[PDB]
Amino acid sequence: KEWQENKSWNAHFTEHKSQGVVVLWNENKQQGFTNNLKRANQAFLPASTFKIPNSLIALDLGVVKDEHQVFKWDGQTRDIATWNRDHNLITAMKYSVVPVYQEFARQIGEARMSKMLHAFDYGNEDISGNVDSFWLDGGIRISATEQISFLRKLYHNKLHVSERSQRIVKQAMLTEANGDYIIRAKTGYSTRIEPKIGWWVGWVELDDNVWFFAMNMDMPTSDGLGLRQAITKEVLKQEKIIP
Amino acid sequence: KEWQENKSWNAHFTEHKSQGVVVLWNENKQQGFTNNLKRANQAFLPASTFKIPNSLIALDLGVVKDEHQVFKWDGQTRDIATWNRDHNLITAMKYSVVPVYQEFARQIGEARMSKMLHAFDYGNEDISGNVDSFWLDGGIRISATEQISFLRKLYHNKLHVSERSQRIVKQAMLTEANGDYIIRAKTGYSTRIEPKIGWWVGWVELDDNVWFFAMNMDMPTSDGLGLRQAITKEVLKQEKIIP
Ligand SMILES: *C(=O)N1C[C@H](NOS(=O)(=O)O)CC[C@H]1C(=O)NNC(=O)C1CNC1
Ligand SMILES: *C(=O)N1C[C@H](NOS(=O)(=O)O)CC[C@H]1C(=O)NNC(=O)C1CNC1
Ligand SMILES: [Cl-]
Ligand SMILES: [Co+2]
Ligand SMILES: [Co+2]
Ligand SMILES: [Co+2]
Ligand SMILES: [Co+2]
Ligand SMILES: [Co+2]
Ligand SMILES: [Co+2]
Repeated sequence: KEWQENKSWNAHFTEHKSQGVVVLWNENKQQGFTNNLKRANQAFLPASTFKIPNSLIALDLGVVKDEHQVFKWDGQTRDIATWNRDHNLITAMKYSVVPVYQEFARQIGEARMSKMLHAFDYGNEDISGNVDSFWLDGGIRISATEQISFLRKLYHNKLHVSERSQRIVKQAMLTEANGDYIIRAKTGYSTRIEPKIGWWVGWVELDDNVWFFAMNMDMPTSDGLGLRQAITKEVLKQEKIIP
Repeated sequence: KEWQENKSWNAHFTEHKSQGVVVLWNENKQQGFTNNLKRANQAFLPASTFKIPNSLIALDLGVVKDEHQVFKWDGQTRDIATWNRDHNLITAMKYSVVPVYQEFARQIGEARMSKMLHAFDYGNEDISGNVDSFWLDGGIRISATEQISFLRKLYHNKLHVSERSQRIVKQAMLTEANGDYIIRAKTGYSTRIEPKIGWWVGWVELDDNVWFFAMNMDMPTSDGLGLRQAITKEVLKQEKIIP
């Protein structure tokens, strides 16, 4: 996988006063682009972007039966209001409801977790730390370019889980759709261990191609979180991928 | 299935110089609403809304392998320019490419098609006419209320085809998605037999409920086609289903 540098995209980071990386993979051409080859390959904690593999494993093992199964709020009031209510896989992804995913992780267990992440070739494949938080403050790392490798397999149903688990997760990833494009993606925010960064990884489906993407950026406070999507879209617009 | 009448929705037809019906079903409450009870139960040719069951049958029998298989343009130039190109299941639904679905129907054949439509309880279950056009100018008829019953089964994976088939077709029905709702639906326009009518059928998925919809409206010319979605959405908005 060759990655071409296109530094012009820095204008969209510079302009919004930020630092980060966007990586793009054109599936038809089998060609990648990024504004920063080095940061493209730097490995960070995935945080809530871990919800993709975690969902896949939970489904494949039967921890999650289907996307309608309800995970009842455990009654503990937390900082984010949308977390304080019953959820299913679709809403748990949408609102990035960590407790629901920590419970999945505990049920998966560390042996099946580790074996699954080897099968997925996910990041550095290291789950050291708590079984229910390693992807937040444990030993797992993944780079932007590794997110794309992982996501390309998901897209083509090539991960070592059932096709059904893959289709369900790609349904749960649905973020936006209109008559020009479909975006399936997952955000994240790694606060718990420096450096604080925001992630957005996914792809955009066109009629006759797909463009995978993974971006991360410095995120000292929650106030810049909207820039994850906003900057990614600025780059997609520049590259004529979306209107 | 009980239906309440709500005549106030007629203002959205009237203001657009139109006549038709919108039928809504609230899944959590198991209640239906419509502006016109009679027309809600009046059965019409399904035209392009038949691509939903046709897709399901074609996938279940392996006539279509999956949503990436390419159906090469047959080289015949037709009125609608988007048809004169290669397609897959996703784009063939999106651009409502009749000739791709006529090939499906020919390969499915009369005997399996009839069995499938009985299994589906699809309208009057009658496939009289050409095997490659009966849903356009043959004997099959379905009402908007019957479209809802059928779609509810699809939603719940209860049709007598594989779960896989139903998931692929629901993916292909994807029309719009955002932070507030997802719409999965299919348009149609029945022109070969009077009365000329436009259809839009599908559902809207919310965080905690799903609202099914089926609408048809008189359509003397193609210049009114956008009203299908526009009127439906005005109903949806009036009922606070979407903002
Ligand atoms: C993901 O990275 N998460 C979960 C949630 N996701 O929102 S988003 O980034 O997908 O929009 C909030 C941010 C992040 C965290 O979970 N970070 N915080 C914590 O887990 C709390 C316990 N220490 C703070
Ligand atoms: C569906 O009902 N079709 C196919 C295409 N539909 O687009 S939409 O209604 O989903 O937006 C065009 C309209 C319709 C027809 O096929 N209509 N007519 C015919 O196929 C023949 C009679 N003139 C050609
Ligand atoms: Cl989908
Ligand atoms: Co390995
Ligand atoms: Co190892
Ligand atoms: Co190793
Ligand atoms: Co493929
Ligand atoms: Co109105
Ligand atoms: Co169900």
